[PDB]
Amino acid sequence: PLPPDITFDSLALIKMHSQNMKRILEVTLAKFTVNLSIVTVYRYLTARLKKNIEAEFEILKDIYNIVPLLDDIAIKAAQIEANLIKKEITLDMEDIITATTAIYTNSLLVTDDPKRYEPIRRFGLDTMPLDKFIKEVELMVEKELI
Amino acid sequence: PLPPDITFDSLALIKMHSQNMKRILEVTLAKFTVNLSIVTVYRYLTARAYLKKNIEAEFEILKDIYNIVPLLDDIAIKAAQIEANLIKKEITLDMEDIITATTAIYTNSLLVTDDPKRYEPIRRFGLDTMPLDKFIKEVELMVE
Repeated sequence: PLPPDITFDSLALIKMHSQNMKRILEVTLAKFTVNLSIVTVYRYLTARLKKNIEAEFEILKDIYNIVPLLDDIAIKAAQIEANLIKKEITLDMEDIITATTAIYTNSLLVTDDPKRYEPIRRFGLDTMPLDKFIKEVELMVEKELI
Repeated sequence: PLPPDITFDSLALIKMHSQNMKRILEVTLAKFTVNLSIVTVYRYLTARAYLKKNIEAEFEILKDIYNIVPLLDDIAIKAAQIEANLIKKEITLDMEDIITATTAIYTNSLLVTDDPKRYEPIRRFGLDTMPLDKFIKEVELMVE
């Protein structure tokens, strides 16, 4: 079964807000606590040129638990990335902070590209492909109603 | 001269903590308020962690001498506002640069960097920068 706390990276969050995902997003918000790193929120607001920024942020802050780049997160992220650099791995800032925040909040990281975060698994990170997450949420709903 | 509030980006910070900059550092810490973005601190500590330093202890020191600025909601908002305005005109900078510059604007801090040119597109939003070499020269005068 899916845990209570989950999170998404920017790309997955963008998909969760697509028009054909409206019902699944509604169910997800009703059943889980979504803990988004402020960096994910930032990337969501930029990659997404269409609407209004400050207004969009208020909406996100109202439906999601936005997690700051807390001191403890900055420290752990530096430790994790330093360990990866030695192993010759290329993760950008957004990915490192997103994964570290997920570990800190004990949230399952839902993403379309779990493989990219694989090197962080040994540090306590748990991931799940977005497609599988969606199917599990669908199954949850079906069980509730049938 | 130099304003009351200043900040450094990652490379400038490294240099400010280097051995032959010890004198300049503490004259800076005594005369100005340095507002460092937590993003800059993260980059700095990543290098220190690679060198197997006790970054928890070093962070405590940074906290005691610098005003560490969180990636505040308002900073995230202003940064997104800036990046999308820049993207409108084929201009793109990495996240660290946008947040660092936005934080300097937010705290009314002069951004001291060894590469002022890459921040040029953000000056239109109110950012003021000063090359590191020039900052060092001015502090040296104060050192007397």
